[PDB]
Amino acid sequence: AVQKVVVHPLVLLSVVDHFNRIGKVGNQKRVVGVLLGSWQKKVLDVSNSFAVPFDEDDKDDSVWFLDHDYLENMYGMFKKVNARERIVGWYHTGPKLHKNDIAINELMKRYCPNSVLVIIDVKPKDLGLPTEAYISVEEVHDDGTPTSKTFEHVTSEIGAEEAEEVGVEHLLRDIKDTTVGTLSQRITNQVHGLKGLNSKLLDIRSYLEKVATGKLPINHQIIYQLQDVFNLLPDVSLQEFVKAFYLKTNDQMVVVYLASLIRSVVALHNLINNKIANRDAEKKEG
Amino acid sequence: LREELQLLQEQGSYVGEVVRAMDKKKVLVKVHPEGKFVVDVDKNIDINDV
Amino acid sequence: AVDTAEQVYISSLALLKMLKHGRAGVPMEVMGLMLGEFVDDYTVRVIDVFAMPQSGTGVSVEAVDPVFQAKMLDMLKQTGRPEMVVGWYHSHPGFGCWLSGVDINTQQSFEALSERAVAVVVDPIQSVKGKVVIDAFRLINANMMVLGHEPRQTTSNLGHLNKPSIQALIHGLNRHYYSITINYRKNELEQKMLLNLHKKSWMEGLTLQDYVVKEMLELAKNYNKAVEEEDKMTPEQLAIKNVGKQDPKRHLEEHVDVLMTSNIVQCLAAMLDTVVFK
Amino acid sequence: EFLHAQEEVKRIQSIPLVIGQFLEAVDQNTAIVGSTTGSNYYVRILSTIDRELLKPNASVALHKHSNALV
Amino acid sequence: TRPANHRQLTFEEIAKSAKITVNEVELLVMKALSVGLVKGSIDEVDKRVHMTWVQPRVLDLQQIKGMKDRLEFWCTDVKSMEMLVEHQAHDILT
Amino acid sequence: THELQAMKDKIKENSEKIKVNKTLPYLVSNVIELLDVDPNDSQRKGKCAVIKTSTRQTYFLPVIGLVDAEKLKP
Amino acid sequence: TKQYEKSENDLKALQSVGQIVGEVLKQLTEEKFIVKATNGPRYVVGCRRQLDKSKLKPGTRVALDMTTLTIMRYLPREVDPLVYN
Ligand SMILES: [Zn+2]
Repeated sequence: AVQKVVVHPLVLLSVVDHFNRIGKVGNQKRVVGVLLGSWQKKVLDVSNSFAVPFDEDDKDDSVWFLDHDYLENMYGMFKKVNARERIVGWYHTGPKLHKNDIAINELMKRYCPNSVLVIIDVKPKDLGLPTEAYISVEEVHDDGTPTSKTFEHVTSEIGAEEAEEVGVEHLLRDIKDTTVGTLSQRITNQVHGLKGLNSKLLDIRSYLEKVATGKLPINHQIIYQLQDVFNLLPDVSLQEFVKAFYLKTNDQMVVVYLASLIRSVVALHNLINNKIANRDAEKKEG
Repeated sequence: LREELQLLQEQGSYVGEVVRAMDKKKVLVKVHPEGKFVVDVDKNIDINDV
Repeated sequence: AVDTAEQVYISSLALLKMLKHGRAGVPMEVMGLMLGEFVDDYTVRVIDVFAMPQSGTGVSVEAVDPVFQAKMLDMLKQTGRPEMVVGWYHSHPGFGCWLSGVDINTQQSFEALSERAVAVVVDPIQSVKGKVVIDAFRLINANMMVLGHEPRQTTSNLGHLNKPSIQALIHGLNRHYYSITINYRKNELEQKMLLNLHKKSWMEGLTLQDYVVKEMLELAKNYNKAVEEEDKMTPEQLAIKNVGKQDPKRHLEEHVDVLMTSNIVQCLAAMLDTVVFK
Repeated sequence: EFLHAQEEVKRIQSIPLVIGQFLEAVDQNTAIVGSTTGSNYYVRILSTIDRELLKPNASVALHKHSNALV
Repeated sequence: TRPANHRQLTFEEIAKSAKITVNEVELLVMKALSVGLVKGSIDEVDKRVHMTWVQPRVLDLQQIKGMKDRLEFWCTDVKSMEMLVEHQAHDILT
Repeated sequence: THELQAMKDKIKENSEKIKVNKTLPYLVSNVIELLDVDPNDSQRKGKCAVIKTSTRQTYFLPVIGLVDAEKLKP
Repeated sequence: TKQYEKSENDLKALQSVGQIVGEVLKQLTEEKFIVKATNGPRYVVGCRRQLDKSKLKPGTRVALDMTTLTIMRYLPREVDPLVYN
């Protein structure tokens, strides 16, 4: 089915500019629209879309209305300008979904065999790569529940396209690019420890929280099964590197040698050619 | 150079060949693959200088 | 009568549909329609841009369907903001995006339908990132030949718009037309996330996932050795001796700074061992 | 800001291009060059290396539009 | 159970809990290679079995307590020295 | 079952777009029989053919659309 | 009667413009492939992400795009007197 999806910044702003529509006029709920996808392969891609008037009552938390007259004719408007472009599902800005979303997806399954909902974020905050992707399947359950429809998380990645970077990448203008080789890798090292060890601390605190309350999730079993894959080496004090110690510096072997050897020749290029060219102009000027 | 490349960008700067000069202010210009075209002033190169 | 310098306020939502509908029609030229509101004489805003069907037989004035707009405007009523139509635009991917014979024919047709109907052109090929590209123009009345041809006031944006002068045929089309300046009203709410969403997904995909390595060092030490001896023969060519060869010649750059960054890469890449671990 | 401008000219002209045949160098920074069709055009050469890659006669890739020497 | 490694394991320790003869430790550890619970290659010179990967099973209340001891320890030891790398080296970033 | 007429209008308007495709070709082509299916790399299947021109160019377009490949030999 | 909607939607995919064909010559790098069109001009162009390693080939005909001149799909080359034979 659908493994991964690709969300462009263009369709994302089509959710954001509609937040300026219902934001100034109010009132409740959020931005909800129909998503126009493009399927050239198992990987899913999204280019454009169209926002539809949508409302969801609170009380009455399960009440939702799509507009099919706006869904029908405008599709033919977009089908005429773009033939390959078609609706792959719907979307919304969340941030957190509600149980009623089982009815929104099941109603539009007449248009598409599988509708993929995209939860986006209008204001970026935390903790990382934004928005979200969900796919609608039926896993039933191990406990004996009736057949259950639960949206499974789909990995989402942003992507670019030709001619769309004209105004987009121009308006920012404030970023330093890239710069690969100096600050690019070392900044992420401070981030991969930050973002890596905070979700670590966040999850281990939730694992302790599972003992107190919140059982189920049992999970099961993905919690500890994937944790033990991390446990191939812990690493614990100290590092158990007795076999990897003499190999450690052995990886630093070529790195230090190429450093000292080339820098000595780079110095021979820097020192010699400078003193030559400097002694030339200096003493011959006066 | 980027501004100079723009002047050479659109169709590219070609090399013409003048077979003869005319008294009508137009100068015959021949492209190697193509035929013999013609163009008028051209105020940089004078008519008698062609 | 009285004419003042006009300024185009564009929305980031309008700029996307410009190049995206333009990329869909590539290579061929499309015909669109501009959507927005007229605030006053000296400023004009385009708050939206919608897609229009491409013409495979060539652009014609009949490509714009009036009942297509009546249903589109009806869809804007149920939408949050139902703003009135303003003007038209067309992409020109195949060339330097100049107004063609069809572009002027739809001018007098649309300028009778709407007041301004500012002509907007765009091309993908001119640049990639750091150039606005696009285009803007407005038809000046040819019957004004009896009156003066030289408005407007506020020469600031007029002189900056006259430069670079964009080749020749564009200024050759300045007959019957005049350009118009384009500025960006602040999108910084979304423009802050536009830089954030782009760089967060462009840094190692999580910023984690990327941390070709030693195999590229064997390729690097080839560029740190084999490229060195060929570049260090030239200082021997600097000694003539002396002096029968044309001087000065500077062979220092750019490979010396490449070897600098090459060792900066491998040393900070070796730090990945001591960073991730302890 | 200058290194950012250096990254620009490094990309440009990138792709695509057209194959052509270099004829001769008339002066500095610009030379006449023929295309695959054998069209001799007046083209500004790329400003990085004007010497060892110019050659008396060589097959050079020219830009699709400008037919630029890079 | 153990944090190890302590990866390569001698035959006497396996022959203790499994109470198997030394001649049958061959079929013991090598059959699990076909089962898929461990891919470890055996070192037959000193007869010390070398484990690779691991097979997780179930969980226990003490396993969560053993996890929290050895999990956050990798978090707090790295984040400690991680700020040390950010301490001095940040001056060259700017 | 009354959606026919509204659906019959778009086939004539698309044929009206074929009627602007009727007027008018400056190009005449020669036909080449071809069968092409490319596995990726979910699956894209179909058939394509090769197209010549009177200007000596040779183009590439999927199998027509309208008249199918049942007729005829190139 | 939905076959009409199916037939017209297939004709909507026919709005996609046709490409041009050419013969591969050599390859300078991965981002530049020498290709000779049937007319005789030779271009070095990039490529898209839908192709595979079998697209390159030792001098076999390919289909160049009409914009960036990129290759879409490859087909076996024949001048086709033989079917007439
Ligand atoms: Zn046009």
